[PDB]
Amino acid sequence: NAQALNTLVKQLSSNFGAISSVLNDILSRLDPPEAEVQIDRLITGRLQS
Amino acid sequence: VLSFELLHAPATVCGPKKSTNLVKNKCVNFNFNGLTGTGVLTESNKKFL
Amino acid sequence: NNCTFEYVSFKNLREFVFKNIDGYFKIYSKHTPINL
Repeated sequence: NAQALNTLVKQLSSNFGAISSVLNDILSRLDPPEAEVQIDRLITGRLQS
Repeated sequence: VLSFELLHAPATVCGPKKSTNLVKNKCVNFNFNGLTGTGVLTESNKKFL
Repeated sequence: NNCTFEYVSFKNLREFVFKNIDGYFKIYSKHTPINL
């Protein structure tokens, strides 16, 4: 269970082809339109994780 | 007459303008140097270099 | 001299790393007292 959770949590640090691993960076660098493509990559990656 | 120039060398004169004051112990939104987020702010024991 | 940049700031061992990392030049360092 520790190996599973410390993988699930550590996958939050992964980029999945977005501009950053941290969602607040995207929202603070990009206006919602251009951000949505980046956020959709993080959603798909974190969801598959 | 004062002249302003920008080269590839790192600029030694730098510094942003005044910003809003600090709050502690409350749940708050924050922005430190562009680091936007939400949380609780407190002192810390952390031995930062 | 075609100048382009300027800056101003045996028991002792001093250690350094010099790293011209393509994108700009980094310095790291330490000092320690040691045996001879």
